[PDB]
Amino acid sequence: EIEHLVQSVCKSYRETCQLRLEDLLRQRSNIFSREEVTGYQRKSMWEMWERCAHHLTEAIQYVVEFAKRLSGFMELCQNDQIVLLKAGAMEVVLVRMCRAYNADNRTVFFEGKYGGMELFRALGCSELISSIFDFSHSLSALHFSEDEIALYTALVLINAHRPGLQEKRKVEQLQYNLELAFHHHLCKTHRQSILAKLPPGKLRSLCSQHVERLQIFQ
Ligand SMILES: CNC(=O)[C@@H]1CCCN1C(=O)c1ccc(Cl)c(COc2cccc3c(C(F)(F)F)cc(C)nc23)c1Cl
Repeated sequence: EIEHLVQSVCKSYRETCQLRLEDLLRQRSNIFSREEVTGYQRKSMWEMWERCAHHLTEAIQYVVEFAKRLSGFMELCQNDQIVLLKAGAMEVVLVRMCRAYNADNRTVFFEGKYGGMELFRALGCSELISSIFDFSHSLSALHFSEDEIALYTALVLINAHRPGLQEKRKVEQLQYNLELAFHHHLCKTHRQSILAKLPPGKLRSLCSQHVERLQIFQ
């Protein structure tokens, strides 16, 4: 039953999102002072990367837990479970941060409060931080429901075209099932128009430039 899988994806998503959606929205009034922004900008590139690296690592463990709890995934061979997570975990982290993004004031939720891209200046990757805000702004524009983002992030993960898959049929099958679920659920709710406004490799290319940098922080 497609309906079991849908309820499973939504359950796991509800249980594995690091921050509650009510808490992010209640916190949108809480914005970093220019003093606080100065404090972050003053930090060494080493310090800012270590502290962001730490946050990213923690987030990936929530995507790992999201994958493990969503049944059909645990039935794939361990090799394929590893290939899909390493290929998609960060892309899933990126999609998720659009919930912690306020398009009203181009702010993202970060270590307790909200701030703009100028907070991350010490990373010395303004291009990349701009890519991340732009992508979050585009995604916020869809006004996803929790169910829509749960099902979308499941398809970000269950992708039969990832290189290095052993049982490429068993992944196609799960992906095809998630597609039927997602397409049916959008069509039944007249939400099918958002499929045009979804990014293409654009999740892949976004982080390519800077990602293997994280290995020397851990
Ligand atoms: C408690 N946890 C949190 O609040 C969450 C976890 C995910 C977002 N987050 C942050 O604290 C956080 C919030 C906003 C931003 Cl802009 C950032 C910094 O983001 C990144 C900086 C460097 C590299 C990043 C890269 C790449 F791929 F480049 F590593 C990729 C992604 C997607 N984000 C990068 C971070 Cl680390």
